[PDB]
Amino acid sequence: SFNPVRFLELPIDIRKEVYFHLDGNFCGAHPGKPSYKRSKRSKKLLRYMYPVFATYLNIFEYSPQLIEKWLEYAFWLRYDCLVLDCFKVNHLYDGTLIDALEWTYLDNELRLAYFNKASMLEVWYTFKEYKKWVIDSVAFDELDLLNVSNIQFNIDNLTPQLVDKCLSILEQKDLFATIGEVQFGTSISVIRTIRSMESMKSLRKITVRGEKLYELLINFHGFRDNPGKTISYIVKRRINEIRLSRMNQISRTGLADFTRWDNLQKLVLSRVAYIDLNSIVFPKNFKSLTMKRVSKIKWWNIEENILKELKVDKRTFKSLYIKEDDSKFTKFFNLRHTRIKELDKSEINQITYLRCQAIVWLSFRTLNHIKLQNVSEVFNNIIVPRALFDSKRVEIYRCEKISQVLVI
Amino acid sequence: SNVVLVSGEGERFTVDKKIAERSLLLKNYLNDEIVMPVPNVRSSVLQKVIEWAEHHRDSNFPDEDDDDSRKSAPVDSWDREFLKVDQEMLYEIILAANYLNIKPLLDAGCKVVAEMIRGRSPEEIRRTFNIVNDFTPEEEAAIRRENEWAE
Amino acid sequence: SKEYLPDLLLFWQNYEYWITNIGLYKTKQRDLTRTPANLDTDTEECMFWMNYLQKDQSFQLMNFAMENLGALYFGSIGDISELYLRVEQYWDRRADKNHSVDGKYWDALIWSVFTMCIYYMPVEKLAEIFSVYPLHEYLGSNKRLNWEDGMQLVMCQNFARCSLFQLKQCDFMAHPDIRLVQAYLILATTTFPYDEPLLANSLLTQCIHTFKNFHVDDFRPLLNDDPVESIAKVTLGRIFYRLCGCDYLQSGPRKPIALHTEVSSLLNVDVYREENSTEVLYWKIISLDRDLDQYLNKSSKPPLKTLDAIRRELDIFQYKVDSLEEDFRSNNSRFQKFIALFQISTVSWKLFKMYLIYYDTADSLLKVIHYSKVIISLIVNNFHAKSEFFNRHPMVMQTITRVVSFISFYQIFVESAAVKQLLVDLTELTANLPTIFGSKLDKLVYLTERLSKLKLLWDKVQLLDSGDSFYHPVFKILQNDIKIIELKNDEMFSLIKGLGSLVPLDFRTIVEEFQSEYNISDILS
Amino acid sequence: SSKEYLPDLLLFWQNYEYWITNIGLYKTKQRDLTRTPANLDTDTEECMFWMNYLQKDQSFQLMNFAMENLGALYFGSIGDISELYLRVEQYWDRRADKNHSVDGKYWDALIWSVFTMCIYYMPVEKLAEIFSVYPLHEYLGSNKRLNWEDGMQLVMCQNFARCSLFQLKQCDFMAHPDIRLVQAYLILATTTFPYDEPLLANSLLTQCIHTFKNFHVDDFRPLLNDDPVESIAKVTLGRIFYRLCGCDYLQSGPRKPIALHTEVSSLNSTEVLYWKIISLDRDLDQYLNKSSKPPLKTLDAIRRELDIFQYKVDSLEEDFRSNNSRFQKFIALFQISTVSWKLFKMYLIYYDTADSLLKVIHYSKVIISLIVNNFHAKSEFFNRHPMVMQTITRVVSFISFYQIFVESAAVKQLLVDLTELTANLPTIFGSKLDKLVYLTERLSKLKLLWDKVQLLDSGDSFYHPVFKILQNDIKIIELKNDEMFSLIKGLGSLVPSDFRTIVEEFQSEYNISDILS
Repeated sequence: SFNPVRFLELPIDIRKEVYFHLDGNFCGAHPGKPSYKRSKRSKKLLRYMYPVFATYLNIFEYSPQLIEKWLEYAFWLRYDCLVLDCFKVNHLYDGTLIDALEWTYLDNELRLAYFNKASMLEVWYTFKEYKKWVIDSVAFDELDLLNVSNIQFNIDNLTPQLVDKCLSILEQKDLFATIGEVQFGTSISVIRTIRSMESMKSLRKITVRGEKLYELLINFHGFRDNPGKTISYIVKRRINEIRLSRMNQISRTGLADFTRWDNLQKLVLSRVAYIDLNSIVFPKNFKSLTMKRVSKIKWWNIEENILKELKVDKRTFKSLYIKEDDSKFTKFFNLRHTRIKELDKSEINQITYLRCQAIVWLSFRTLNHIKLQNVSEVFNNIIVPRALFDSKRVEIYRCEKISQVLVI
Repeated sequence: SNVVLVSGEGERFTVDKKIAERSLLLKNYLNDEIVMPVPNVRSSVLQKVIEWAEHHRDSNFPDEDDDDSRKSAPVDSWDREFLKVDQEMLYEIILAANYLNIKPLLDAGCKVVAEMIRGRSPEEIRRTFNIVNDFTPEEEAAIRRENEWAE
Repeated sequence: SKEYLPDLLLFWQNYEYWITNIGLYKTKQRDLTRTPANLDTDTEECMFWMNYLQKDQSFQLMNFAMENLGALYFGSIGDISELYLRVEQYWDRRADKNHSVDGKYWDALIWSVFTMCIYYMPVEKLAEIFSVYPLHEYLGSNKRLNWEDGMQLVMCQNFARCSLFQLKQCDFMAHPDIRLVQAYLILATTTFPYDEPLLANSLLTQCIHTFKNFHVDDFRPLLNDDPVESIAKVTLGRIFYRLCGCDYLQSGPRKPIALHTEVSSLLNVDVYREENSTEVLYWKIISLDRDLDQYLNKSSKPPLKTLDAIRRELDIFQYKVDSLEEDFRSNNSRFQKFIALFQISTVSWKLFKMYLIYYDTADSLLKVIHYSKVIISLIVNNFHAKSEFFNRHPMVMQTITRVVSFISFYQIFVESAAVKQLLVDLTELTANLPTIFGSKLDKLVYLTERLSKLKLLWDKVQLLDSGDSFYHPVFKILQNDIKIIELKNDEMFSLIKGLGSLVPLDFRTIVEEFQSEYNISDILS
Repeated sequence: SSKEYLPDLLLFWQNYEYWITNIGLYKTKQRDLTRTPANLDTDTEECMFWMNYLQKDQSFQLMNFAMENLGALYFGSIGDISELYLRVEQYWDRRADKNHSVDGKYWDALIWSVFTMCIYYMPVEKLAEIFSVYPLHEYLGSNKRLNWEDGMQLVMCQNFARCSLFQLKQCDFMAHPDIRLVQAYLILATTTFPYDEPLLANSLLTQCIHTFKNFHVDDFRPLLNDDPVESIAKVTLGRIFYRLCGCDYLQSGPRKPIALHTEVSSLNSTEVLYWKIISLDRDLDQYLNKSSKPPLKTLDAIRRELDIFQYKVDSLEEDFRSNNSRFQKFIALFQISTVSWKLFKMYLIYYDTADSLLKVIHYSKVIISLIVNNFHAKSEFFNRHPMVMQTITRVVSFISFYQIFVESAAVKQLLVDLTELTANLPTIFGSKLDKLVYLTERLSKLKLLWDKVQLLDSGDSFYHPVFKILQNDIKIIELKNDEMFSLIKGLGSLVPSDFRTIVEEFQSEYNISDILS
């Protein structure tokens, strides 16, 4: 028996962290019959509460149990003060905890909908109904929090006619400065938004799923003379982040190049079969690159370079150089699944030693954040410097098959 | 190897040197038996805290920075009803774990307090929707007056 | 009700910066026409201080330095024994008059080592080595007073000012070399920047012009490079991080040419992570601290994710302090963990303080009480026997300034329960500081009892209100003193002096009465 | 061969240009730090020996000279010098004091820095009546017969600068950074002294930057609500910034890592444009490390705005007793000719445009015409002003490096007239002028060895010796200006197809170590 009379007078950190545990499923009820409804008076409900839930949720047009839920349900969940308080607290972070906020066009006012994990819509607002109370009741008078630019565009679920209709609404009324990022997932949908990307002045981050569009939209791969379909260089100086979700093998042709996109800073990668990082040309500065749940690892192919510039055999590199120490520090994190290996302080010391760090750090190419999650099928042994295994910019949480990780 | 601390009203709790390590903000106090004040937690609330910490000192607790084993985890079999005492004691418990910097009980109380929201009915949403005057009264009149007809 | 609390502690931020970090240390505005020029007599006295130091005194001072103080020169010089060789060459060297540049830069370094060694030198050993008289038949002001009555202070002053005159004698201004910067880094742990800010800031601008005229950026050793150049490179890098660390502690609006262009947790800034871990963690703590404290003059407000992130690497540094190699008999190791515990308490205390000012989050009073409690806990454990010299580091004059001025500004408006007890124990231990800081210590106690007298004017004079804001004499004079520090540290006045000929120029009764009885324009000295 | 030799050298010429004609021959002193002694001997007592030659009417006549001639030099810091007259008689009475003020011997330091620059523009006849040769030759004592056309008009100026800078170190400006450090530098470093002492002048300009930008002033425009003292003080302070950052450019190099020329970006009546020309001058040059050759769209924009630049100075009409006016337009016409010639060099070197040669040759004609009027009578001292020893270096080194590999018909004629007008320059530059003449002779014998040994190539990569000589030249200037050698003497304790032997017939004969000292 919760009451919302209280629970806006909890401390704002606890009000963070309860919403941290509440991701997009704020409510939970989720799993010849020619669409008989069996609702008593609802024939004008499905005119104006299920014209668009049929389209967006066509799996549950049948719905053996939950047919009557989402009509009467979201009459008030866009006004419940708890969920509106979520959209108070997460603007006050500039969108860290649960952003997931995109643009949709439906019912002729361009509802700024939010979707859940299973891409089922929950809450919607329109523009002057949103920034009249959702914004000004967190930002009191000051003018930097009255700028919202963490709103995605995300064309993989809009059918294309909705897409090129929701492009032409921001040209005459200047909401283009609001738009945050854009998600992708030849395809007729994706090319519209890029030749319609002339001047938004507000792009940071990019997500593309799959091989076939990645090969033609991100890799330079030698070619610089595309007649139409500009990726024009004036807005090419804006981006910070690259996301790759699911692949088969990133460099099927020869090469995962980023000779352009010089301002990129973070690269998240995801559930991908093959990565060989020598195929990535690693632009001049990016301090973060990461991957999660990967299944084949070649890992820069430079351990044998250390083997050849210290001029010994691999067997002699193993049999006496590694001593399996655990002094005081490494009991702090668990990592009971991992066998860290360490180099020596006596047989090489002060010389033939910092040159090894030079070979490592010429390859690591000005980055520090690695963030490896779940692993399987590593091939070449994992090497980390001292400067990155100490002070924990390396982290492998669920480390199921990995052994002979080694720190220099 | 027996360390003690004092409560909000003042009582003595011998624990052990190694059961006490789960309060990391007690481990900033063991740079040096030794007493430690926690003035915002009562006796029985930290009795619940110490019983939790004693029985899951027998287990392993994950990496506390991954957003994988936090945003989706089992609650426990044990911690269902021992953190289902009452509405109001859970608030005192989560303030207490915010003090003692034991993140896993803070998230474990967050599990149950998460459960008491995923599963509230749509008929308190009928009535407990405008507890706080966010919209000015003309438009909560209005919100019923573009919704005059479904009930 | 209590509606002054939101528009109060933000003005406390504006006061906390603009009194306790510039109005009490970085203001030395004098007049120019009065000030006597050094023609001589700042020359001739310290050949007399040269031969006042003999040879075995220098060797036992070096034994003092190697045995216990081994956490201050290690950022500068590393090994000790080469300076045994070097003081051997100085006790053979003085008998020449045509001394070269190299040897006298070497004496710049080694006088900087004695100056830093006499600052931290306990009086029980210093009394039985030196003798009191020959200073006072030089200068006659008092006849009978021991070292602890201010002779250590003036010895440190004269040691420093004519080690600097020996640099003046060697003309550093055309011969840049790294040992000028090493002389600074060994001298940065004395209070001379507090005694002379303008001198130290100008010569730190020459420290910057020494260093950044070397154009070294990456400090990892390369593959295609000489071994001796590799070791020179890594020691150059350690010098850079210690200079940035001792540049932050000095920082303010009196140097417009500042070095620090790095980041720690950002998520023209250039570099990040050019060393792994020996003593770089010091600069990591200081870089956490600068992200907290740039907002002292900034009118904006901190987003909470930043301060949550700072809390996170304080949880990391809570074990990075312990993970150093424990040395059971070595007491320079316990000097190092004194330094490390005191920094990680200090920065996190201001973190929780900022939590209380803007966001008023859970327990963010009682947390601040806990961290001030553990600061005073460290100060009382390092107080019994054979362990007294730790409290002479010139940051404990900073954090005690921070904590005392905060809690005394807390009891003027808010009368909480136990924070009376914390204030009374804090002022009691403030009077029990080690006896070297001189003018600034007693004038801190003057400011403390100034605000303690302001406590009694709170609950006696009632309030006046304008509809939305309370009007009160405290609410006038607490902006009046900020305005007078505005007027004092604005140097357009001096330009009107230095150019041309023309010169520039019932609330009230209690306001300028309390101005006249307790003036604030007195840190000028 | 084919025309393939030209960009291989001309896009290596500029990297040679900024690494020989500007740093190794100007802005470095290699210094062995185990050489120089203490300064209590040989650096104090002789200074108060160099005061004594200055008496009342001599300095007063010096001030009488310094008003009607120098209206582009003194006006950076003064206005009218009645303040100087008053300040020098309280100087003259202030010599009777023993423990002086700070402000007073700051005023002494500034008026000594006034005389230091002011005698350095004496034609030798008036300094012949306003000095006597005999009282000096006893301690420096090289010889006794030599007169002011050699030696003493250099070393007397150098030691006037030394006494000024001695009162600066003696009053200890590092504790009292008053502004008059900066307008000490502004008047003083007009003279040769930054070339004589680079390492002193660089750090002293760094202290001048500490003096300035610790005033935090950004508002410079005149107002209405404030006392007139603020307006006239800001009038002085803005122009002091302008000429400071200009002289910060003229000193800029890698031996000064603190700059304020970066803090200004690109786009009476005459003093406002002396920074606009330098403002267009910066971005002509900063392309050495920046390997990107400049797009044309900048250069023609500069080309049109120069046409309005000699549109306005056309509208200036001078006074003919006011030699003030001849000096200021001499700076004006010589500066626009400098930047115009310098940009046409870029046109010819990256685009090889026709008609650019003929305009270069007519645009090396203007500077020589301007020099040949100001030799006859009462007009000689403009040539001593030190922008000229920049541009004559550039014009001689460029025209020589254009005739070594390309013969142009009448451009030999301008080369020989230019290298004879080099030989009839005023003696006040001295060692650097002789240094340039040695380098010119080096390039001429380089031309001789160019025509005496011809090319060998196997593939598409050149093998002729001259290219290896100039690569050795840049490499050794790099190895000598490598400062991590100075670091390791800093720590000190750690101890510091025919191409086989066909360079030591040349590099052993003219080494490049005959530039450094």
